[PDB]
Amino acid sequence: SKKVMEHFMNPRNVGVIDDPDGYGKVGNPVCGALMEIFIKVGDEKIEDIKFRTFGCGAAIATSSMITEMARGKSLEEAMRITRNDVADALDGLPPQKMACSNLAADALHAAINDYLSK
Amino acid sequence: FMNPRNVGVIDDPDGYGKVGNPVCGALMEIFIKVGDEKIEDIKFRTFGCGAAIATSSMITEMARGKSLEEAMRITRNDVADALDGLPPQKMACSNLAADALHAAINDYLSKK
Ligand code: FES
Repeated sequence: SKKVMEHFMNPRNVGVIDDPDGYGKVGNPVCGALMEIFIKVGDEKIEDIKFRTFGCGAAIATSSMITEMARGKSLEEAMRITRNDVADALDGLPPQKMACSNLAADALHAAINDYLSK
Repeated sequence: FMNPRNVGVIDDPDGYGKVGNPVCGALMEIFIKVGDEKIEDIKFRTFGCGAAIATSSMITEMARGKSLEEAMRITRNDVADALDGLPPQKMACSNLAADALHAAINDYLSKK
């Protein structure tokens, strides 16, 4: 796919935030991967966001798209971003386990929840 | 040393093979250029795991410079000493390379 390949080749928001407002980490040995999302929160919105993957990189395209979508959104709006709406925003995705498909959205939700704990 | 060998893409390849890991979703693609009925150049591209990548690096290195006939005979078994006790989850990852190599050779053979 031109667009999915764009996100695999040139992923948006890869990295770490050193003092993050919220941090989520999820992984699953069936998917061969762990991933982390870091958020900074300003006002009531996602002011900055970064992700990184460890292991298999098959979740990179979805993670890049989800993080772009979450940037600038209210926490409440970002909590509503799902794999299914990221899937539509990539115009689908190749065959994979649903658990593997959900990693990025699950890490994003974890990071938001982490912030809320504070 | 640490960088896997033969990584990349070939534009307008003589043969192209792609196979997928249906679990994590990663793809393995192999590109071949053939001169004198030998594999003159070969590259792989994947976003998969270390087992996918390490195997692909070995299989593509083995295929380089070989006749198409010889390359078609390369199996995961030819690098089994480097893959001892690999966990069951990773077996499919290690089979991508040889499967994609065979696809690429067959792709070339279908165009003449
Ligand atoms: S290629 Fe994804 S876990 Fe091996």
